[PDB]
Amino acid sequence: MKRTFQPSVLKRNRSHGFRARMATKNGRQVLARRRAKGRARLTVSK
Amino acid sequence: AVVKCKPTSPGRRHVVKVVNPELHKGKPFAPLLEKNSKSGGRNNNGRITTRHIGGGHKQAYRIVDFKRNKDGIPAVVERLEYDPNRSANIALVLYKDGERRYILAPKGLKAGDQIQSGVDAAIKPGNTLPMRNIPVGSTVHNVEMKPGKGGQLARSAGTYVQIVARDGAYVTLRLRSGEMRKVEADCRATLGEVGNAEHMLRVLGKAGAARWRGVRPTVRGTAMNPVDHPHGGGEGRNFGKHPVTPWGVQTKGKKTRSNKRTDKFIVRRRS
RNA sequence: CUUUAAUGUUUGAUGUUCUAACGUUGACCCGUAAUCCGGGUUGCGGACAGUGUCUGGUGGGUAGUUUGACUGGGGCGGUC
RNA sequence: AAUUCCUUGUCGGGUAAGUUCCGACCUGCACGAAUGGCGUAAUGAUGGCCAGGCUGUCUCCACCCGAGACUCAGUGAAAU
RNA sequence: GCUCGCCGGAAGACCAAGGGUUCCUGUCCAACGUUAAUCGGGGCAGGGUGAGUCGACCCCUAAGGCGAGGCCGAAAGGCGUAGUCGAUGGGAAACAGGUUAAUAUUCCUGUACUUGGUGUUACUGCGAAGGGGGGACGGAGAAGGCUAUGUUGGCCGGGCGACGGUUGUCCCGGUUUAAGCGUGUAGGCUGGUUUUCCAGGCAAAUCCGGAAAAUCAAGGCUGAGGCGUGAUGACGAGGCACUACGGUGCUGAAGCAACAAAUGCCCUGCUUCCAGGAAAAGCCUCUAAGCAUCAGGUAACAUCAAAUCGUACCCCAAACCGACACAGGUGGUCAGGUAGAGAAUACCAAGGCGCUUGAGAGAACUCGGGUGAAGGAACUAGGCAAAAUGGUGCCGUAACUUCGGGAGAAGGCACGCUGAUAUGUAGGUGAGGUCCCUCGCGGAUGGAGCUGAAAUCAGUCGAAGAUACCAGCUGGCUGCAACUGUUUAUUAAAAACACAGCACUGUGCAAACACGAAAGUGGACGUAUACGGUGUGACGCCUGCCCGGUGCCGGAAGGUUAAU
RNA sequence: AGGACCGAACCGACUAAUGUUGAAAAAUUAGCGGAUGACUUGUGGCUGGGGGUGAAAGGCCAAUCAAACCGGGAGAUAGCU
RNA sequence: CGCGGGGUGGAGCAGCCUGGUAGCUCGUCGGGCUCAUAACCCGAAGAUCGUCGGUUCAAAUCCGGCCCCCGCAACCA
RNA sequence: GCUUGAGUCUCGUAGAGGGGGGUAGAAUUCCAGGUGUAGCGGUGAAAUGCGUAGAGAUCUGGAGGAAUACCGGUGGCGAAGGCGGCCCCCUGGACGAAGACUGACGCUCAGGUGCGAAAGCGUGGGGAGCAAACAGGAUUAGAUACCCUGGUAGUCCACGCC
Repeated sequence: MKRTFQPSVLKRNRSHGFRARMATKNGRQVLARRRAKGRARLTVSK
Repeated sequence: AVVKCKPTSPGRRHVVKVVNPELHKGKPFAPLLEKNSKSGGRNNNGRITTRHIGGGHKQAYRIVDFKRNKDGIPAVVERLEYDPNRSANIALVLYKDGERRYILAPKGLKAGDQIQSGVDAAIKPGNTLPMRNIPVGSTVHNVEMKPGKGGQLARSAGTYVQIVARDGAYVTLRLRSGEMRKVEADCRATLGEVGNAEHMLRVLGKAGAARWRGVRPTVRGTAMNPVDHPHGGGEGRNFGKHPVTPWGVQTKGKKTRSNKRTDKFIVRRRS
């Protein structure tokens, strides 16, 4: 049957994309937490 | 007029269309036509502030004139458009100077009729003049609450406010709800009851009819669970809770009216 | 002191009137290529309205909780 | 009776035989009028019952065609 | 390589989405592949994606987002004006042919088209964030005109044939060609032209609207397709030739007609109904600010430019989403032949496949199917499941009814092939010829050719002619819900929910009510024939009694009564 | 004309059988209901946790829902194994 | 079976929970009224409290038991 | 063919004839307000009811609906049903006078068609007064009635039935 993941690169970047994260203070706080964890893939991107 | 449909199919059996042949079946006058997007009953926050409404057939907002600011310019009527946004049909008036505007159509109105605004015009139907100049007891519509505001009272089809008495700048009115209410004498009012009185006789017929009217299903509280509505629950149609809106305010008999500052203008209340 | 008689005077409650506070999801002008907002003029209200603090009422709309034990399984009954 | 406990109520009809079905009786444990009452054509992957046609559903299984089961070679799990 | 079998409205052929090198060539077989494996969507090297015209970028907005100021909010921040983003929509332009192991509307050949820039020449008032026009829009239906496309004939080339006949009423194949440019057709819309005036188009306007006359009646716009040109070119069945024998080189027949025919096109049409049917730019036009010798615009001519990114490959699947090379899921486009109402079904073409374990044996038992004496629900909780019915025309058709139904009620009959009627009819199409013309893509008369039902009659074959696949079981009494619909994705599809209708009640507009501690939005750019809530649930006949209890409404005299 | 009739695509899920360490964490095969509308579907938006949305089942909200998931309070607390 | 409620002239009800004189309406009998009956008017009789015991000076009133009547409960697998 | 039947034409006359649209005055009720104080209303008698929360009585203003006083007359008109304020609009029939004209064109009428009080019904208005149903109070042996205090459909309007 139809699975829950039905990818669309546009909708993906609009949502979890870098700029989307830079919008709200909360988003920027996410990026703070990820750099602190030293994670290579900060956000998914082209 | 009223025309009952033949029962060839269910959901057609009970339909009663209101044909109005004296009405322009072509396209409306484009320059006066701005878009109106559906709200879906959802505000800025995106929440659904008003239930039910949503969906339904698309429609464009005609710009109907209300202020009737033009004075002393005679105006030949042209054709009676259908206005989906309202209940009453709207005439496409043509002033002598070439500008056109839509206006709500009074009962006695026909194509090619002469009608004028301003303090002079006449007591002929369709004329918009300040109520201080209007004879007592006469029937009027599109009354304004305040001068220049546009028009408020009596716009729905077949409705008409009836002037009752004058006193100073105030003038009493019998609103269609039976509520007596004072207004300022200088407010404009158009003569004659609004047309399309047969609007109420329509019986839509099938369920789908309401759907493209923009309406959606109204679920009874008793059907919902106790968490969703103040009613609801019980094993087999129990009830016994005093009737209330979903938000717990008492319905059926509760008074909700309280503006204080508008109280002075009212005289009799509705009954 | 009985009763309150008139006047004066302090305060209290009504009623009518006024406008300058305040309101204006009334009109019109400017900022301004702008249905926002502010400013200005004017009409409409007008000491109400409305907001703050205190206060009585109402309030399962919402929240936190309680709702015993014995018991020839428990519940009901009975009992402490 | 989607409501009736005693109840397979009583009578009729239906069947060789009918705790169900249809029509009535009213003794309504505990129907009932917009938490609607009573009828209702048409509609229903709805509930109950009867009949015709039809048949391996059955009396009562029998044979046949393919896929596995079985044997060889290769690969090679699991729950416990 | 030969044969066989399967799909063919797909199990073919293009794309988007999404993957991200899986494509191709060599090489390798450890691992991966449910076996082996010389093979691969696996390992390892190398190659491969060419654009002014396709798409994106770009211009313009929709829903919606962000939002200078601003309003509001303990802070965070919320809302929102100007603005600025945002395609799923709108906006200039290209086709055919050849070519590579892998790309091509991108390369090459041939022939085109657009928008800018710059210049030259000739003319000329040009110019907005402003005005107007245009762009710019629903559904349903009806045909008519065409084309794709196909069939047959003719034409051209080949064949005369493994076992009877087969040089002929015979067999097999091929018979294709665009965009652009010219012509403006069927067909649709519209009365045009000049003059005169203005309470309008936040200012003006020579445009737009409106009002008067005068004047001719056509003029104008849109428009599929056809016919020319493009094209004495290409393409081309096959032959001529070798060939690393994979293929390349060389040459080249005919290339028409009739008919049928769309769901494609004219048709952003027409008719009709109501539920009453995006915005903005590009485009055209009008002037203002302005500048007029300028500048700037218009036409012609030349000339430059058209950047940057995607382009391979899969794409109903072994490459996407399902942990898998997983009987699942996923949008758009094309859609041939015979029979058929048909995109169903059956058999085929192009085209692609035989589903990564096989080989035997022919027990029980299970799965998926076929058949059955005689009886025919006796089985069983229950006719569950099977079986049966099943088409097209004609006959005929009940209770009941809201007069539409019920109804495809029920129940019947006919049905193939051949001949004649008619060496194929009625019908459709429409040639030649001839007639007429405001003369062409014209109009009449004309009937050649082609296509072609259905019926009656006669005859004929089978046990059986809707012979296949395909393709209703029917009737009666009754409950409940009026109906179509919706519902527990993953054990409940119903009598539940909705529903049109009815009633009560609220709300006079800065409405009630809701979301938000506020601003503010929705309600509604609506106004009591409206809008919110609650209950009942079409239609018909109806809706009785109780205000004690509880709740609401109305009234304030008196008692009680908070802060103060 | 029609929330008309029959009936493919398309959407749905009524009955039965198989499957139940499946081919598959709800499918297959045979039949079945709707199929011009209260239809269906693509792209893109908006609504959020005591909240959303709901033709109402306490259904759905990333295989999880009488209160999502993730981190933090936190080594919660457990007269109980 | 568990609990609760009741039994009173001829009928229906009080009075019992507040052990110290048993009432109300109807019915019955009697006299009037009327031609007569009904209605109406005036009078009178009528129980000794389901029932066997206890308790008390005294029990229809309190207590227990027994016989009927009445209502609720009689459940979860 | 004729004109005495029947019919048309001319001037008129009377009339609650019909339909439509306006308008007035008296009164009832309702509302707001003043004065004023203990009863009012009702009945065979009472009671319910209303009323010290200020009734009724009284006066001023206002709002509404319906019906239309005396005129009104075994008067008039109309086929019948029926029709009563005043006023306009549209219109029917009758009658009289004098002639003129046509020339039996007439009478009745099954079936048919139309009109048809009140009540009733359907949709939508309106709602004073009155009032089935209903409620309470009395009367009575009982009183599902008569009487009293209330009161819904209805009565009124438009359009359809009957």
